[PDB]
Amino acid sequence: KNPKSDKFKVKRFHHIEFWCGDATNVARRFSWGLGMRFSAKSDLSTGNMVHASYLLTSGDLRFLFTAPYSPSLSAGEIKPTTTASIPSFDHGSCRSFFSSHGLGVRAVAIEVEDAESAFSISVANGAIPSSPPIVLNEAVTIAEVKLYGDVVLRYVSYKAEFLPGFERVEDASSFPLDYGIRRLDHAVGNVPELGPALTYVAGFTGFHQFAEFESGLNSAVLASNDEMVLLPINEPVHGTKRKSQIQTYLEHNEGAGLQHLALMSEDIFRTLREMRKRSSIGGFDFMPSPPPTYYQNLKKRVGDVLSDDQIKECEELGILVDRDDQGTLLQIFTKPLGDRPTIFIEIIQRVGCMMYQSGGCGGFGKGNFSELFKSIEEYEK
Amino acid sequence: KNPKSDKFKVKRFHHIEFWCGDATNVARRFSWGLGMRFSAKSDLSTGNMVHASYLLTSGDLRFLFTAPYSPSLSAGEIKPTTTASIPSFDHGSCRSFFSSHGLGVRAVAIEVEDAESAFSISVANGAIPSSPPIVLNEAVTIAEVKLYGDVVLRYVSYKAEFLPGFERVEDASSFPLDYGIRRLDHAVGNVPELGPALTYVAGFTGFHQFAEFESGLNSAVLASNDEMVLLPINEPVHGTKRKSQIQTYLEHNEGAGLQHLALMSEDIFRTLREMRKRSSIGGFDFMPSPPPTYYQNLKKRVGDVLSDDQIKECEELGILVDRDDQGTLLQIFTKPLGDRPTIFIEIIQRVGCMMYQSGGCGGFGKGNFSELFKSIEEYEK
Ligand SMILES: Cc1c(C(=O)C2=C(O)CCCC2=O)ccc2c1c(=O)n(Cc1ccc(F)cc1)c(=O)n2C
Ligand SMILES: Cc1c(C(=O)C2=C(O)CCCC2=O)ccc2c1c(=O)n(Cc1ccc(F)cc1)c(=O)n2C
Ligand SMILES: [Co+2]
Ligand SMILES: [Co+2]
Repeated sequence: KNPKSDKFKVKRFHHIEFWCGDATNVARRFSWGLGMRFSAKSDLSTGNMVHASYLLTSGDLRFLFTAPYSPSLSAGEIKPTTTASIPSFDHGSCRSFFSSHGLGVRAVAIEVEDAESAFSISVANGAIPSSPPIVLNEAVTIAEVKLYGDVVLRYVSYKAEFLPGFERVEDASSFPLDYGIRRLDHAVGNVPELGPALTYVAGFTGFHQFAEFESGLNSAVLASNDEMVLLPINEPVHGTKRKSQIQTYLEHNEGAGLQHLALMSEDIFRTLREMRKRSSIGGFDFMPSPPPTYYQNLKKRVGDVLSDDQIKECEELGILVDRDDQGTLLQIFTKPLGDRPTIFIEIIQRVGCMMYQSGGCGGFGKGNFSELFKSIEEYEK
Repeated sequence: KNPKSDKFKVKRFHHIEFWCGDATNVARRFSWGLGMRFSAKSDLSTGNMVHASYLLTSGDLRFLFTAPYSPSLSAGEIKPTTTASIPSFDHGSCRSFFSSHGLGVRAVAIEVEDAESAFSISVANGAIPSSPPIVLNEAVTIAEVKLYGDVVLRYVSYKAEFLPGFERVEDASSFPLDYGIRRLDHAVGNVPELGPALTYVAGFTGFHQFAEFESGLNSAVLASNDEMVLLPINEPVHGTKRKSQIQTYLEHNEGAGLQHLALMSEDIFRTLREMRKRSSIGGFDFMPSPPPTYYQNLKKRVGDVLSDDQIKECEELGILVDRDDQGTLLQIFTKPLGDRPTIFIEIIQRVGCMMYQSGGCGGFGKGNFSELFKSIEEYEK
């Protein structure tokens, strides 16, 4: 059931913004590790005396990395005279965010029909305002409300290239890397208490609970009208034998925040081949692969969707497979992106639910917790 | 003239420590860009609840990247019960350093005969103490004094692998990258006033002025007894037509700090080939190459040291060449390592002064300021 109760017109995920201490080094690491091209910049060379912001793109996926300059460079500015290209940016907020949480996602940005209306309706329905709507060069409107912890939901709307004040990157500085990643599939938060978090966000968005199907978590998924914007949220389950990874997150993150970004690939085999080649030369590491028991067990579960060669290719790359009543999910998880055991990335590809593909086809892989555990026990025997 | 006036026995440069916001991302970027292998770690997985520290090595060059965890992880600790592997580390100091200066060098570490003696003699001769001598596992002693700005000179001495509490890295996580870099040749500071900086450092070390031979700077070089530890210092020259890059440094860095690290290569051609291949895929960019006039002019200056093919190889890679009365210097400079126009790296190789090679053979390339300017003007004509 999808009651289509969005309180304003939402289109798709637009970008994800990381708040960094040094945007250059994080952006260069991410570019090489994920196969994303340098696409736009806003920094000293573009007249921005406030913050350095670098945009990476792969297909429709947009990662923004932002870090503050010394406040002394902009000490004479006021908001009416700012050289910042992102008017919501604040030196103190960014330094405090990074001190508290380390490297992580500050903003989950969605494109909407009218950011000023989305902001007004959201706040009228309980959203905690973070940054009021600001019109940039009479061309783009951006506004921000609190999502969870210190993460904001950012609304962006275009009258008719990223943001005014950003320059396209000189293609000599823009190597055309591409490992197959194409868009953001979902963005997941960790919170201490799931119920109040869901009530808050569904309250101000009108997002509905996405239909789904004892190890760590309780979760639920909020979805836009066409279920293309997907915001799962997790809470820990306390008192178990193996400590909940959600609770570990909350301890090392200093509270609620974004847990993982799931990036859709148009060819998950190629993406994982390319990412794994680079794991030890600057890129990203992956979680330990499941035992061969797990792949022997794949034949009985997905042998009608994947051939034996396709299954052994999953085994080569450590790919997990799960199944809905409608579609099949291929997924794999990186180790944490930075120093703290907090944020990580998921690579996914979905098969089925053809109409275009419907959002959330195959689910989110919750069935893979049990399957992984069983495979580990069976391999031990 | 070298009066050999060191007040304690100094051996060689030992390591350089960067203070970061996220040590993982900076270390991975640097590893790929410079061809340095992951060699040791001290972090949550080794029992360090205070800071994450990753060591990269290439030959004898050692780069350490350190970032603080949330203070909450170590809130119950006191210095006598610390899990930090570097006892001088302080959460507040590190966060304040990074807020003020951005990504940069906190410590220039030299190996000495006896770090406790070096510290005592240094402070008795005017050094401002930063961290007192601490003996680690009855095996290594480390102490720190102020060098300039918020940079410390770190003394390390070994009774008889990096530091106790660091673990060697599992070689599956240690890809054997190597682009030819072998050691730190010199480390350079920028200060507002050269005279007082020189008097201070030479005062407490006994380092002597290194013998040398109107665009930006005044500089001088302090050297150890065998002139293997080389610490140049620059001050700006104000009131010129083109603004001094030393003054730009001081403005964006919020004062004095480390300007550049010069890394000796055993094969500067191979190093630059490998680094330039990676500039746009996560590595480091280089300053704009000199005009062909500069390389046409090389024949008359170094045509007795380099063949025509060796000179055109310099032209392929943008390498600068300068000459002493004793030796020849090949050098090139990266663009700034991070967001701010502050710290950068120099790659160098020296030819001549064979006895082993004597330190500082060929100088530091100050003659290349004039040669670059002349080449630019001649190319314009
Ligand atoms: C994050 C994740 C998901 C996931 O995407 C997801 C959502 O999108 C929304 C609903 C809740 C949720 O969970 C699915 C399966 C995962 C993982 C995952 O993180 N891990 C990692 C892990 C490894 C060993 C260990 F001991 C503990 C955790 C998995 O193993 N599976 C199998
Ligand atoms: C840092 C450097 C050195 C150097 O190593 C050095 C020391 O070790 C100690 C003594 C002082 C000193 O300077 C030598 C030559 C350099 C540079 C350098 O930084 N640049 C970069 C530059 C480019 C364009 C522009 F407009 C301004 C600066 C150069 O061009 N040359 C030619
Ligand atoms: Co997921
Ligand atoms: Co130099």
